[PDB]
Amino acid sequence: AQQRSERYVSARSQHPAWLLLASRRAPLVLGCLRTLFEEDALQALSEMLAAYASQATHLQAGRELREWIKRRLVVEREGRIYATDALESAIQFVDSLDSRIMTSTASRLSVVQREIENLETGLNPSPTGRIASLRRRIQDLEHELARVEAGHVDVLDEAQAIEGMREVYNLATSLRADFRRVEDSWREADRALRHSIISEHRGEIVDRLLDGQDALLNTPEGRVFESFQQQLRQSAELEVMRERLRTILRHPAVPKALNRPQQRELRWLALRLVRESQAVLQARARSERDVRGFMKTGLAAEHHRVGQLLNDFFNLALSVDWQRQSERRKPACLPPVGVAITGVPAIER
Amino acid sequence: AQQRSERYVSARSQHPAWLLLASRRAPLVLGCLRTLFEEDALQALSEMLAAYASQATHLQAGRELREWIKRRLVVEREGRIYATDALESAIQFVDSLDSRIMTSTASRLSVVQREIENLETGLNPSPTGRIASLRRRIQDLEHELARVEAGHVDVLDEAQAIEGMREVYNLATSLRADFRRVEDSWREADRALRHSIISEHRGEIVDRLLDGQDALLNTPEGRVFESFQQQLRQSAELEVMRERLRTILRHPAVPKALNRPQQRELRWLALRLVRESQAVLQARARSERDVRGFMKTGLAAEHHRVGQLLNDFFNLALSVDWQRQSERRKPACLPPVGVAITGVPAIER
Amino acid sequence: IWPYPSKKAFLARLRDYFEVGENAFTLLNRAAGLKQLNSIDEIFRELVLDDRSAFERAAEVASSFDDLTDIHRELETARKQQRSLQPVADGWERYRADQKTELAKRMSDALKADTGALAEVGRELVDVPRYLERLRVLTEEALPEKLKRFLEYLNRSSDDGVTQLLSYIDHEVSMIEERLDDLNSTMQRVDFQPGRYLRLVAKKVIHESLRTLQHAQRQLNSARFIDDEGESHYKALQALVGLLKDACEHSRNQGAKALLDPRFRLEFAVSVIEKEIIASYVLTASLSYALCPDGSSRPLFGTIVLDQSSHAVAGRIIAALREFGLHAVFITPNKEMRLLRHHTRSAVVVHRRGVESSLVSLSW
Repeated sequence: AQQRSERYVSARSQHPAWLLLASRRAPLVLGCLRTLFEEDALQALSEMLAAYASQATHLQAGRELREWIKRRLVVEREGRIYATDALESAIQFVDSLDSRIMTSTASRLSVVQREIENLETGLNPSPTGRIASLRRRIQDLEHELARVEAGHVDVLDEAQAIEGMREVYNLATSLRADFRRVEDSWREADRALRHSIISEHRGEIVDRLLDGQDALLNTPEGRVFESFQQQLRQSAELEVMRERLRTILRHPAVPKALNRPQQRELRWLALRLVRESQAVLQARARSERDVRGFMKTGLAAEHHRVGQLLNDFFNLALSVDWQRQSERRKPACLPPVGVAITGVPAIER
Repeated sequence: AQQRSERYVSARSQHPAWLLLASRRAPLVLGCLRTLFEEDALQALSEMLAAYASQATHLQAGRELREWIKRRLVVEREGRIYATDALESAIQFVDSLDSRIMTSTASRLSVVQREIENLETGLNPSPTGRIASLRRRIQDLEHELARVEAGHVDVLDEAQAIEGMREVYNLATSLRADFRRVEDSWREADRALRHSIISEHRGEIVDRLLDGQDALLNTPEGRVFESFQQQLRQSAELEVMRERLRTILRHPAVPKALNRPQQRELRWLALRLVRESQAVLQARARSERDVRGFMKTGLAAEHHRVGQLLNDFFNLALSVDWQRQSERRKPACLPPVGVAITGVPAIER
Repeated sequence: IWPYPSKKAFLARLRDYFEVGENAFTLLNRAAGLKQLNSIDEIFRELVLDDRSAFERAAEVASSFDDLTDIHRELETARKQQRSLQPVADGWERYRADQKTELAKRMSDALKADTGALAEVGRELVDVPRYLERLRVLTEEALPEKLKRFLEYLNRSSDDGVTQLLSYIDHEVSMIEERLDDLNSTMQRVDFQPGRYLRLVAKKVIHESLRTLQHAQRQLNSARFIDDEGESHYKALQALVGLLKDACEHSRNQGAKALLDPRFRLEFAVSVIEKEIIASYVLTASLSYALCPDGSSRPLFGTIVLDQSSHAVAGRIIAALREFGLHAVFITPNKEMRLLRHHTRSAVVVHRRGVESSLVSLSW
C-alpha cells in the first residue's frame, strides 16, 4: 500500500502524459497537436496561442515545444516532428470524458464466455476431449437447424441490435491502439545499440554486426506486431469481413446506435488497417538502414575520445576566474583552420 | 476543429477527473482514496498528508475533502463517503501508465471477426440464408473432426498461449467497468425528481405518484444493467465458465503470462461478479424507499415558501449599513420559541 | 550588421539593446510634439499613463452571454413540452380504470406545443402510446442533457467571463498606484524649490455607475448560494451583463469610461512637501524613470525631444534635465531666439524655397 503512493509520485514526476495533462496550457496544446496529426508546428502553435490570451508569444511557443521534445512527449528525427504513445494515451483519456461505451452488458458477457471456451478447448492436447467437444457442438448446431426448419427464425430486438452494434464498434476500434508503441520500442533499441557501440569502440563488434544479415532491433512488441500483420494479409477473410460490415451498416437501427464519424470509421476499417500496418514496416526498414549507415561510417572512437577530452576541459574550466575581463580575453591555444586569404589590395589594377 | 478546443477547455474547467489529476496533491489523494475503497477519511488523509511536507494539516485536509465533495468527485449520503465514476476513471488512467496489455494482436483480430460474423447473422430475418450458414458451419466442423480423427490435434504454442491468456484476462476484467455509473445515473434522477416535486408543490402529482406501484427512477443505464444481471443469474453457464477458468489456470505457461494479482482476479471472477451485482439492486431499492418516504412526509410546499421568504430577506439585507455597530445590535422581531424556565424559582435552599 | 524585414522583431531587438521597457519609446514619442501643458489630471491621464482599457473584453463577454441565452431558451422549451405532455399520461391511466373527449383535448394541447417531434399524429386511441414514448424521451434523455449543458455554460461564463474582467481592472489600478509610488520615490532627489520637492497623491473617485456596478456584483455573489438549478444565478448575471453592455455602447462619457478604463478611476494631486514648471518636472521625472534599467540610475538612451515662458521659467527645466542626466533637442520657431543662445550651443536652420528644404547646422 505504501509503495503504490511512491509509484504514483514517480509517475507524476516522470511520465510525459501526466505532465502534459497537469501543464498550464494543456487544453490548447492538446487541441493543436491533435489537429496537426490528422516550424509549421511552431507557427500553428503560435497562431492558436495568439487568440487565447485571457487567463512574446513566439518565444514561449518555442520554449514549450522544446520542453515537450525534451520530455519525449513528441520526437524530432531530422527536421520533422512525430507523435508518441503518451500523446495518444492522453488524447484517449481526454476525449473519453464525453461519451464512453458501456462494457457491463450482456453481449460482452457472451463474448467473454465464448472466448474462454475457445481458449480452454485450444489448450487441450488430448484427442478424446477434442472429439467429444466437436460432437457436442455439431449436435447443438443440428438441433438449432432442426428448430429453424420449423419456422422459428430468431431476430434481435431493437435494443439488442443497438447493444450489439455498439459493442462491435468498441471491439473493432481497438485494433489501432498500439501502432505507435512498436515504433517507440524500436527507437529505444536503436539508441541502446548506438550507445553500446560507442562505449565498447571495438572494431570487431562492428565488423561482426555488419557481416551478418540477421536483422537487428528486435523487441517483444515487434514479434507481436509481426504475428498480427501476417494474419492481416490473408485477404480471403478480409473480404468476407468487409462485406459483412457493409451488410451490417445498412440497417434501420444504425442511426440510433452510431453517429456519422463512427459509421465512417466502421465503413473503411479494413483499408485503413492495411494502410496503417504497411506504414510501420517502412519505418523499421528506415531505422535499420540508418543504423547500418552509422556503423559503416566508422567515427565512434573519435566521438568517444572527443567526449572524454571535452569532459576534461569542462572539469578544468571550473577553476578559473571568469569575473575578470583580463582572463576572459587572454589568447588561447587553437590553430587557424579554414584560412581565408586576404583580398589582394590591387583593387583597381 | 475549433469546437474541439472549446470542448477540451470546458472539460478541463468542469469535469472532476481532470481537476483531480491537475490538483497539487493529486498523487497522495489518489493513493489514500484507492486504499480506502479497498471522519475516518479525514484522519487517514491527515495522516498521509503529514509525512509528505516536502514540496495546519487538519484544516487543509477538511478543506480538500469539502472541495472534492463540492466538485462531486465523491458523494456524502448521511455520514459516509461513497465513490463515483470519475474517481475510478482517474484511477484506471493512472495505473494504466505502468503496464498496458496490447490489443493489436492476432487473437483480438480473430475475436473481432467471429463477433462480426455472429452479429451479422443475428440481424438477418430470412429463413433461407440461416439454413445455408448452419449447413456451412456444420460442414466445417465435420471436416475438422475428420482431420482430428487422423491424428492431427492442434495445440497452441507458448507465445500463442500467453497471448490468449492475456487477451482473455483483458476482456474478462472489463465487466466491472460501469457499476458506479449506474448508481451515479440513479442519484441524479432522484435529485431531479425531488426538484420537480418541490417546484411544482402540487398535491395531485404526489398523490398520483404514491398511488401507482410502478417503479420510479428509470434511466437508460438501468435497463442495460437489468439485462446484464438477468443473464448473470443463469448459473447453468456460470458453473461451466468457472470450471473452464479453473482448468485454464492450471497450465505451465500461466506464470509467464500473468502475475499473482491477475491470477487471483481471474480465479474468483464469477463469485465477485455476482456479489457486486447483488449490491446495486439494494442501492436502487434504498433510493426508491427514500424517495417514497420524502414524498409521504409532505413538507415540499413549506420548503418552497421558506425558500422564497429567505430569498426576499437576503435581497433586502443588501441595503442596510453593516459597518455601524449601532445597527448590528438593533433588536429585531422574532418571537421566543422553546422558552426555558427562568433557571430556578429563585429558591436555592 | 543586422537587417530585419520586419518592424516587430527590429523593435524587439532595439528594446533589448537599450535595457528599457516596452513603453519607453511610446512615452518619448508622446512628449515630442505635445502642444500645451494642460491640467495635472489631464496630463497624467493622457501622457504619462498608457491606454489599457478593457472595452474589447466586454464585447466578448456580451457575445458569450447572448450565446448562453439560446441554451436557456432550449431548456425552457423542453420543460414546457414535458409539462404539456404529462396530462396525456394521466388521462391514459384514467381511461384504463366518456372520458375520450378529455383525452382528445389533452392530445390537442400536447400537439399545440410540439415543435416537430409529433409531426403527424391524430387523436386515435392507437396513437396514445406514441405520445407516451415522446414523454419518456423527454424525461430520461433530452432534459438531463440540456440541463447539464446549460449548467456547464453558466458556470464557465460566470467564472471565466465577467468575474475576471473586474479583477483585471482592480489589478491595473493597483499597478498604477505602485508605479505612482515608485515615481514619487525617484522624484525626491531634486529640489523644485530650495529644500522642497514634489509628491504625487492618488485618490479613488466615486460615481453612480460605479455604485450600481458594485451593487450588481454583490447581488451576483449572493445569488450563487441558492439551489434553483441555476435560475437565480442566471437572473443575477443578466443585469450585470446588461450594465456592461450599456457602458460599452457609449464609450465617450465620463460614467462609461469610469467603468472600463482604469486611468479614470483615480484623481491625482500634487504636493510641494507654476503649472508649466510642475508639468515639466512631472514629464521629465516620468521620462527619466522610463529610460532606466531596473536597479540602475544611468540611462543607456539619453536623447529626448522637447517643444517650448520667461528666462526664469525655462531656467529650471534645463537644470532638471541636467540633474536627471538627459540630453535634449528643442524645437522652437523664430520667436524665442534669445534664451536658447544661453543654453543651447548649436542650431539647425531649415530653409524652404519652392517645394524643397535644406538644413544648415551652425554654432552660435
